[PDB]
Amino acid sequence: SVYDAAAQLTADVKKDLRDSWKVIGSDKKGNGVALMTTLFADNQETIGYFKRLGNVSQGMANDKLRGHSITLMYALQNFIDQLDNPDDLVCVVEKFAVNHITRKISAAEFGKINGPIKKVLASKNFGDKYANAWAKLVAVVQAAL
Amino acid sequence: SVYDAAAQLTADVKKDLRDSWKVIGSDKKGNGVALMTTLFADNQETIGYFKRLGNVSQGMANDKLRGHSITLMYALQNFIDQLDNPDDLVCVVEKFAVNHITRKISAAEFGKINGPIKKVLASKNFGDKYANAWAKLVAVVQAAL
Ligand code: HEM
Ligand code: HEM
Repeated sequence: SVYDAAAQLTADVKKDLRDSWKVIGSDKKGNGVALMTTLFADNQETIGYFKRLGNVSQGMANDKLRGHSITLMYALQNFIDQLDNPDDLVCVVEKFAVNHITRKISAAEFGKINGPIKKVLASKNFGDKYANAWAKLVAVVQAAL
Repeated sequence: SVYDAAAQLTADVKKDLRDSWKVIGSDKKGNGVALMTTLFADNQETIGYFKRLGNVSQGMANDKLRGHSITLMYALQNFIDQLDNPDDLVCVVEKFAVNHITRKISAAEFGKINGPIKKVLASKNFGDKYANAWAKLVAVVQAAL
């Protein structure tokens, strides 16, 4: 249930999301590209979903991947801005869920982003506490898939 | 080229965009929904394209409509944040263009948003100079369609 998952975003979780986002969200291009390339490198079996982007091993040099990456960072921006209001967060979550459901992405496959998030956070000196906050957010999308 | 169109936006046009977005982009739910419902009122022929959103006449009450509208505002957020780097603006524009090409939305039909934008701007007392600036940004997307 997306509503019950949404309810798990307590005060403290909300705080850690915001605090960490101030750092990560400040370089959407660099951080968005790092997230995607870490996904591809650690979870080789997902690359086939992204045929439209072309040669993903090109990283920042691939225009489509750069376009994709920036845009994904605005989806995260979106979620962060909706934390005050659960009915609003849920509706945006459901919109992006649709984008993945049509590409045949399951909850389980969607959760493969947790690895890359924890890594990108760690590279910025945000630890397990923060990785765990982010898993709770990703879980809300999971509940929609 | 899109690059050409992007590259042409001047310091004055950029200033007008940023200034008006400071206001319009501060209420993404209210302003995005306003944009969409004005499109529907003025261009009833477009309603059919949005069948996934269900009964668009329900306004803010329609959760799918609200999610699409807030998300639309973040596409604009993205555009605005990329104005100083034509290379980055081009790659996000091309990403959004693909979303519309796939729904068979022509450059001319995309341009139907100018009306709703002019009205929303007007609502906050941004006049003709501001609507012309926004038509120039829209023209970047039309360059890709
Ligand atoms: C933090 C988690 C994620 C976010 C916020 C997110 C966000 C997005 C957004 C905004 C789009 C563009 C939607 C569209 O234009 O149709 C998208 C597309 C896509 N996503 Fe995700 N994504 C995430 C994780 C994942 C993961 C883990 C997978 C694969 C396991 C995945 C697979 C895809 C694919 C295949 C597409 C379409 C790419 C294309 O052909 O343009 N996403 N994602
Ligand atoms: C400022 C102008 C516009 C912006 C920034 C914008 C942005 C977006 C975004 C971000 C999406 C979601 C893409 C996806 O997830 O698949 C979308 C979808 C869509 N757009 Fe636009 N759009 C604009 C104008 C228009 C206009 C003028 C039309 C029609 C004449 C249109 C038709 C569509 C349709 C049919 C969809 C798919 C809706 C659905 O079934 O989910 N768009 N747009």
